[PDB]
Amino acid sequence: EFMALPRLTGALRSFSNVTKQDNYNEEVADLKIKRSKLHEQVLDLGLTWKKIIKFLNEKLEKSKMQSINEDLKDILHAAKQIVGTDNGREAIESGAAFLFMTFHLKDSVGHKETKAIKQMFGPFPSSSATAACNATNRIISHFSQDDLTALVQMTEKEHGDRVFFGKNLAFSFDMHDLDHFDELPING
Amino acid sequence: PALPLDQLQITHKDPKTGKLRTSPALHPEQKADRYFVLYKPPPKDNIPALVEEYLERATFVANDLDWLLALPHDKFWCQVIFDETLQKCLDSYLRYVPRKFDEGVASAPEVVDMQKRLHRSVFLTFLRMSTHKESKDHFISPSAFGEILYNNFLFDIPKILDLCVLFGKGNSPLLQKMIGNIFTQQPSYYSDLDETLPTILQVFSNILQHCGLQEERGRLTPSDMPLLELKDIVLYLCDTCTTLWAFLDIFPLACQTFQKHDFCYRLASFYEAAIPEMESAIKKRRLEDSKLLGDLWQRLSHSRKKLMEIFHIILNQICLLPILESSCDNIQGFIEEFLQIFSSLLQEKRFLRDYDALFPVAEDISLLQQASSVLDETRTAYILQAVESAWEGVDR
Repeated sequence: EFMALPRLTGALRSFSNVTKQDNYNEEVADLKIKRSKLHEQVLDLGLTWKKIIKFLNEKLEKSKMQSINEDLKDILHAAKQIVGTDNGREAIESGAAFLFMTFHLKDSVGHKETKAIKQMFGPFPSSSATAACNATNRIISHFSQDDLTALVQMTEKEHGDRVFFGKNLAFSFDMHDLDHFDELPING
Repeated sequence: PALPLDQLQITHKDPKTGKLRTSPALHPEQKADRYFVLYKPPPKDNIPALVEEYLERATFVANDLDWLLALPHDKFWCQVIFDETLQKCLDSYLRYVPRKFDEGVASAPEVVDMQKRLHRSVFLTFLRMSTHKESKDHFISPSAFGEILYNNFLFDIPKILDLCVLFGKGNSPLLQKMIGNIFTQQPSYYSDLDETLPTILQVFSNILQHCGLQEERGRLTPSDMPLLELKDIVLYLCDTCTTLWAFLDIFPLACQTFQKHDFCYRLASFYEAAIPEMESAIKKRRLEDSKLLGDLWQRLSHSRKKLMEIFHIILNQICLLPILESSCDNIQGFIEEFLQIFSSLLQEKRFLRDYDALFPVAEDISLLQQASSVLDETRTAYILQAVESAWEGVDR
């Protein structure tokens, strides 16, 4: 238990903050209220729904767009089931974009993707995850591999174009370690 | 012109229907309603069920922090000042995040990648809050800024120590700037440090009192005590010395505050009391646990090295560095402080021997002798003859 490990700043906090150590006598009250409000906390992911259908229409012929629109409707229906209709149209469209991006490089439903959808929208029917994954793989089956790399580059670029404070700053993950000394020699 | 944030006004609607009143920029309900959960460190071995609990909590924290860094200057500062969950989340991370020198397992790359994300994001958040001039338009009045800092508990003394030991090896020059800036803009942290020093020293005596070394009725010496109680003692000591040393490596201006509490002597005598007994006990009981006792030996030697480095940092900052600079030739008090410090630990022969081995005393005495126009051997001879005899007691 690492919450147990004896630390100087732990002792320092305990001495003047008796108050606060069992102030955090909070567990799933703590995380639950987070789940309560996480519904609108995700604005968007890498690529929004409008960006996705722009890409699809820009890269594929009308021939295959005909079928891809039914696939996208399957994804929209799956998002409707997962997101729910009371948050509204744009919410289920961003959920559909999240679904598409979840499965655009994966051909099956895995522990990672179920857990990701649950993290984003709470518990959900996995049948809809299957439906959305099937529709997404149907769509990607029309991509050429140049098209697929274009999509990957587009996701990577927009994630890279995000700006946050201290983004371009130099940063080191080197942390203070034990200095190397030498083993207690052999006794006797 | 550019108006600093603390005094800038933004128009907002009041409770009354269709009525606009100008009001300060920073305000409780201009803060966002994003909840912040506390941070818990990963399990000690890669138990799948525990790993995913940690992963859930950690992704909440990391997503919130990514968004917080995305926020603008006005709304980010509103959030940090008025959302108590945020500050408590950051305190949680600083208090509980595993340090590298801790006993560490390799774990799945998911936990490693996530931990790296959290590390970088937390450092950048603390940079943002340490800076009072994000840029030309977005800045805060120095006097108002330090008030904000101290007083929404944004910076503790423990949080500063944590910050240094966590980010000081790699990102030193930046963290120097941060810590120096918060101490400059709000000097009451010095006092905070002051009030914290009695507790810090108390730590050391507790260690002594726990090994029966020195109202705790006779506890067992390290040779007798149960193994993992000894493990905890030296783990606590190692964490304590590393944290103190890292703090003084980032912010050496603190040293005088330390020496006001007779720190050089306290750690010298603690060294004398604690180090020999624990050394002998670890050596004797090495075969009770081959691997554990060697790790404890590594940690003990690391702690001794860090203690002596602390000693020398303080000595230099309050005597040697002032002499080298600013040589208007009024350095007697500095010289006298040096001499007093060593006169008070002449008898600590084991500490003297090791300390001289690492930072030779003769080399620092010659600094005083060079700087003073009028320094006779009388004033330092005994100190050297202490050092000599300290070595002569042992066969090297």
